[PDB]
Amino acid sequence: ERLLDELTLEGVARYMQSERCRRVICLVGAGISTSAGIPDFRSPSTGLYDNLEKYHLPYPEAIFEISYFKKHPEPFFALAKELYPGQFKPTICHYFMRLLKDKGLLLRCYTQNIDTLERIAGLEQEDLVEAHGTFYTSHCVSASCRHEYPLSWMKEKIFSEVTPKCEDCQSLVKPDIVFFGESLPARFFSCMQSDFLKVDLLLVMGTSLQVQPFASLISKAPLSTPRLLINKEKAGQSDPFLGGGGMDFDSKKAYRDVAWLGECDQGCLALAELLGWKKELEDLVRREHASIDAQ
Ligand SMILES: Cc1c(F)cccc1CN1CCC[C@@H](Cc2nc(-c3ccc(NC(=O)c4ccc(Cl)cc4)cc3)no2)C1
Ligand SMILES: [Zn+2]
Repeated sequence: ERLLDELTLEGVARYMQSERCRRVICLVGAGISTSAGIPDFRSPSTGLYDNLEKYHLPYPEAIFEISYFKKHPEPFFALAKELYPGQFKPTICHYFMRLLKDKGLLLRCYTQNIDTLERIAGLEQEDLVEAHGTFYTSHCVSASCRHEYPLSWMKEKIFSEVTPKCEDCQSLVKPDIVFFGESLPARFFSCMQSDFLKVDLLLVMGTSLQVQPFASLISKAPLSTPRLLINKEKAGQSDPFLGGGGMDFDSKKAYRDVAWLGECDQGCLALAELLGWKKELEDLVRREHASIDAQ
């Protein structure tokens, strides 16, 4: 009747080491980076849209709006300096998906985060769908130029409080995050159309599944595909206030969805431990953290 022998983390681990679990898709959000020191810029405890009074924005979201940025880029870049992370050290959760890659299990990681930590942890561009873009690369905004700049160039401009301009054409250079007024990357839709024909397990980590169209990804899985949520709070259930592919963890009809409630790092650690990967994961994290700490 069902691919999981029980609706628990133990059931997921046994399935993961069975011949049927070949291809894993990860869907990740801000909750996998809060333990790296990166705030969830959508939680209120952060208060992003505060102290923006001096910029005289026609509305708070203008600082992330493409049309405003191209006319007045100085507020966005002042904010980017104010909130620039002190370090880019990926979490146990990020290195868990590097292990998935190493073991040939990672089909794709779809991320809502812009903080580059998936790449630092060793996921390659082919492994990634950065649904909201990334700060890792930046581009000249002129359509006839589009010169690409790395984060180290963009960092120097941001901290020196020099508005970044293209060396070839002197247009603005923008970090590759999807501003309001921009479309999600086409790669998001083309990869979704192919990847979800092939997926054996959906690993949903550190996302409340409230932002669309990212949240709708869970409904693209085949009906048999198990879905494991590792998150501080249960998420993804159908919303009774809207009257369908949502998460069913707890009903007598539940058959494939599992919720592990806690910190993402601790959940990934628990899953790795069940899989026999705990020493591999600790060795990788300790080595990569030491290398980053020594930069
Ligand atoms: C962290 C970091 C980092 F890693 C590396 C360097 C610096 C920073 C600091 N960092 C620099 C960016 C601004 C701020 C974090 C932040 N970015 C946002 C944000 C960005 C994009 C969107 N776009 C959408 O949601 C969207 C758009 C179009 C469509 Cl169709 C659908 C959705 C919304 C909010 N909010 O806060 C501080
Ligand atoms: Zn240019």
